[PDB]
Amino acid sequence: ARLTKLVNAAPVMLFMKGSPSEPKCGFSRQLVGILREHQVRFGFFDILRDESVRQNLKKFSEWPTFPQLYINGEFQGGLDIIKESLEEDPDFLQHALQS
Repeated sequence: ARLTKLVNAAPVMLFMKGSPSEPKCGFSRQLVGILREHQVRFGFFDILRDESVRQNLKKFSEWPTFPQLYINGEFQGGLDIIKESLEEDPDFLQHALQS
């Protein structure tokens, strides 16, 4: 419930290390970069803030690492999967927001 409300805090929600302006990992920084470059406006949460949320989100999404991107409450991938998704569909981020 805690996690559902968090992953749905914004239509696009990025779970990352650090914040978008002060990232604390290279993959966090690159995935921020990709969202900005597509003019995507997004919420975020710094999973460094709380081990419980950090570990439980991995259980939640069934994905072992961060960052983790959610769109409309659905898990979309980490960096490498978002990049592959964009290779397939340059308009991936658009398409994933559609209802």
